[PDB]
Amino acid sequence: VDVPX
Amino acid sequence: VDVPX
Amino acid sequence: PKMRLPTRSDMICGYACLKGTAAMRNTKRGSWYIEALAQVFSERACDMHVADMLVKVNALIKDREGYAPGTEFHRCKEMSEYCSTLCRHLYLFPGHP
Amino acid sequence: KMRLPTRSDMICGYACLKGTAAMRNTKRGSWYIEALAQVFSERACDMHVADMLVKVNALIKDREGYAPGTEFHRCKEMSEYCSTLCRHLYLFPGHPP
Amino acid sequence: LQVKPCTPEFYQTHFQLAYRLQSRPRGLALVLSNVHFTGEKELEFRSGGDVDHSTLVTLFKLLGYDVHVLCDQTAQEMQEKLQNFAQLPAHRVTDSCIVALLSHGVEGAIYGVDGKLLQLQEVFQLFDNANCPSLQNKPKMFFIQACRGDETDRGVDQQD
Amino acid sequence: LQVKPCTPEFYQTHFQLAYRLQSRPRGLALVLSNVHFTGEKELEFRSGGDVDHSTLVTLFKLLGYDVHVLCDQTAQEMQEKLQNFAQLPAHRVTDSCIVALLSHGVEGAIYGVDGKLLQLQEVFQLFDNANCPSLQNKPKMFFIQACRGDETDRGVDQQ
Repeated sequence: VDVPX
Repeated sequence: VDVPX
Repeated sequence: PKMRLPTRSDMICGYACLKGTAAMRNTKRGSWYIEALAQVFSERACDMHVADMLVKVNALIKDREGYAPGTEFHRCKEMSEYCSTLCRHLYLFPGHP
Repeated sequence: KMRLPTRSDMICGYACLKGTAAMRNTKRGSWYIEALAQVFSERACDMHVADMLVKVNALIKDREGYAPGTEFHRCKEMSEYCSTLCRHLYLFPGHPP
Repeated sequence: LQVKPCTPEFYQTHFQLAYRLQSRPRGLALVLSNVHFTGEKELEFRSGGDVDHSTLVTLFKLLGYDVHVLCDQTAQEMQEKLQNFAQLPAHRVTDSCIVALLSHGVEGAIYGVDGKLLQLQEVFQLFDNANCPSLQNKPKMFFIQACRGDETDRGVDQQD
Repeated sequence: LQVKPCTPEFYQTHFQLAYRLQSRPRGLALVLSNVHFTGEKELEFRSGGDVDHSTLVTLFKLLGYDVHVLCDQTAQEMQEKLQNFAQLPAHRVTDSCIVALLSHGVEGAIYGVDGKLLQLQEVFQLFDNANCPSLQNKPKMFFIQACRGDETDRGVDQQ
């Protein structure tokens, strides 16, 4: 899944 | 002559 | 009187995201930007200059979108950029001679 | 159906760097605009805008202040550009006729 | 000032890798020069700004643009007329856009003739994909002749 | 990962208009990854940063760089060691430099594992013509994997 950096 | 901008 | 230099020059800086925005990262594959960067550089360092490769990385990031079902980040976007004070083409010339 | 990042496909040329001043000749105009017209007018035919801005950087890097008895005498400047472009920007001047 | 034409051979070997850039005009160009300042904050009249303005108007005309011009505008005037410009319907039938802003400035902002600041992020946003659907996927060029600081770069000697 | 080498012909027809870049190694490279944030301001663990770090180290070795690595560093540790790296004597005999910084961050600064910030201007400054004379005229590349904000880009529909 894609998460904020 | 050259001057600041 | 010899030729002198600005205080800062001959730099190129690649950013994973734009001012005021977030960069996206996949928890298994890693960051979108780094992944894209590795793909382009490894494939094209041989015949493309770094600034152009980074335009190529821009294209990959523009077409990507988030996979985060049930969350606010599903289908979210990111855009990369680079800033350059380079004064010549930057070819990395891998593996030459 | 695919979506766009909020902002993309921009290139912005700056006469100077963050925190730094830009220099303007009282008779010849700004160093940067002067450099830009020269390069674009000569090279639009065979060079993309991003590469042209690199050449503008080269001219600016080497230029220095003429203003004897000021601190601006022998002063320097560095332009830069930031790009969210995703391909080559050729202006193709004069094609087709 | 003369713009050398590109050859057909160059076009045929480069058009497929580049942004589409064949419309007539190539796009709309806006040259916005502030030279004479009149606000409470004093800012030195930008001598030679006139040559900058001619140079860019000529250059962009020669590059095939429809050149719009604005001189000596206030921060509010600048914001409003940049917005009108970005919203012009002509952008639908062109392939690119050019904005040149020439003035005094500070980091991330340029002055109008009244000594008030217009933030550059706010200007770029006028032309973004959200706000300027007409220019979606089209190349948008910005050129900013303005200071980003008041410190002279005395420069540095070349080592050895 | 595999890096296609350039052909001699490509080198011969391109070297004259490019930065001198033939030193062995091509340059020093530094990959600085913060992943675990053990600090005051709670910053989510950068899952997948391990793959970022591995990919660059590999990438830069294969591009012919001498790769230095730092992991999970405080703001102050990043600053000191970036300065130590910028001042290394190898830079005189190399032709370029690479610094990749991977962490959480804000506009214009990045986070150490302590939740404190290092300003990016201070970093670029360490490699400039006044402070890093040995890299004068040489191309210096920076890659910054870090957020510059908190708001999601929701994206826009293509008309």
